[PDB]
Amino acid sequence: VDILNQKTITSEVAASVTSKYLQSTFSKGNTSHIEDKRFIHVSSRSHSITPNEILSLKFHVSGSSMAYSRMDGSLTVWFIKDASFDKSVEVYIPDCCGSDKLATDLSWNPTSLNQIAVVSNSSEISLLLINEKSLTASKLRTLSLGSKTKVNTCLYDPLGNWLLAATKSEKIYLFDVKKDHSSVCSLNISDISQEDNDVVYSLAWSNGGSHIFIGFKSGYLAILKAKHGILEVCTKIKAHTGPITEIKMDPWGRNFITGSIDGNCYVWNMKSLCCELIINDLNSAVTTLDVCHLGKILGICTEDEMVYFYDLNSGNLLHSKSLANYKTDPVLKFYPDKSWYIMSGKNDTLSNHFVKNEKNLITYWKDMFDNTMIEKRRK
Amino acid sequence: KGPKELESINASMKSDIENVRQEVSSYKEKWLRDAEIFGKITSIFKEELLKRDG
Amino acid sequence: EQYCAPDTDIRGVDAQIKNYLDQIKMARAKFGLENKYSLKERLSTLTKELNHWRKEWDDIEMLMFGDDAHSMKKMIQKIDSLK
Repeated sequence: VDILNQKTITSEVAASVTSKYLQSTFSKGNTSHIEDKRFIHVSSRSHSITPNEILSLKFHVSGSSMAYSRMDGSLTVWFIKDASFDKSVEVYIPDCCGSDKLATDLSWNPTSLNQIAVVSNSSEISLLLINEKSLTASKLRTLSLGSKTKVNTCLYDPLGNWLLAATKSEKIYLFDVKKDHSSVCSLNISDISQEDNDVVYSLAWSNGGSHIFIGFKSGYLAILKAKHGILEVCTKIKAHTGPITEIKMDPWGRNFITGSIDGNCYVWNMKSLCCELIINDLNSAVTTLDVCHLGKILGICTEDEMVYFYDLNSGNLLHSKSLANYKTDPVLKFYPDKSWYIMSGKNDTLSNHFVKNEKNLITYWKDMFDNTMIEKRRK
Repeated sequence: KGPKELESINASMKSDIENVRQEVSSYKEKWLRDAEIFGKITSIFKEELLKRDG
Repeated sequence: EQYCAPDTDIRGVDAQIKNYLDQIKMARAKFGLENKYSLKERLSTLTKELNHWRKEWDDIEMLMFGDDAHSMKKMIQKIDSLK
């Protein structure tokens, strides 16, 4: 009765549907293990242990490619056109960004259909193409600048219009993308944070692509413009009492979420730039953090090795799984076009992904409605 | 599709042809700009190259 | 708006739809063919030939202003340190 009373999605019938979607995605027929190279190596040593955690996992904005970089060695790039995850590895590159250092961060290109930008830890950003016919990965260029000490992070603009590479001690670089990959500006981190010797932990682009959010070690949060080439500081608020771990954005452009090393996770709205909702998560330090693409599920994963699932409008809990016997740093990641997710860690350092037959939550409620309606058209 | 979208798809490709044709010949010039100054010792080194080979 | 404005025959404006309904695929097959392949393959080869002369020019710029003509300069001060 309570299904067919409301014919549009209300606040209450949405929170009861999304608690059945997360309940039915943990099942037996709705989970499959990714046939990786480490899933081959672990399954031999377990039938008959060296840890290499993953360092990044990124999705293409079309939602059709997935790349990720293990600790010791290689990049791995999967290609999914529609077949769930059993379609094709295209490439994996054992010496990807050189043969001396590691691959720390990754970013895809939103404009070009097939191009990554892998950043080492030395001083150099190597842009490389992933070939579609053959299984190879050829380079395109290699960027560098003067007074460049050690780059850690790289981010593309969500419009594909800039590139932001940052050190955690010295400086922050902008590279224009449209004309040529040329340095436009450079800002010293001591001008951003005036207090002490801070270490930049996380960064994010806004949904428009004109502001940058920077999270320090002392708990400060700086918001700084990028108009055409100028890079100046707009505000500076003190958010947490600890290092700001991760920063996310709402996909509807309403609010943004920050996490820290105390058990603390706020939801700040983007108009008035004040805190709006507080999640009471007094368990441990939040490690990873992500939202859905409809903007309703929020996945928190702390250092108690337990994952939670909240709402963004309210702050209520939907589901909770405990994964305690593993030795992972487990990574949640939601798909960008459909409402599936890929939770890392099955045995040692692995990746499973949790599927259904319906893509969204909206085409799940629309199928639950039409199955109930047949019964009321039966009586 | 819709004709007001296809007008914006087809005109976007026409501008992209005006971008890639221009930017190819920028590299076609600079590779000949590297060619006129590379033959200041290398062509003489080519005379040192073949007589050490032959 | 011409169905409700006064002093008009109904069948004379019903034929202005059959004009309009065939002028809407005479502009959807004019941009659905010239955008099909005549402007697809103009961007097929031209984006390959942009990549080649960006990659191969990255190597001859690497030889001249790079670690061959810089390594020719660093070895000679390694001589006179020993001499």
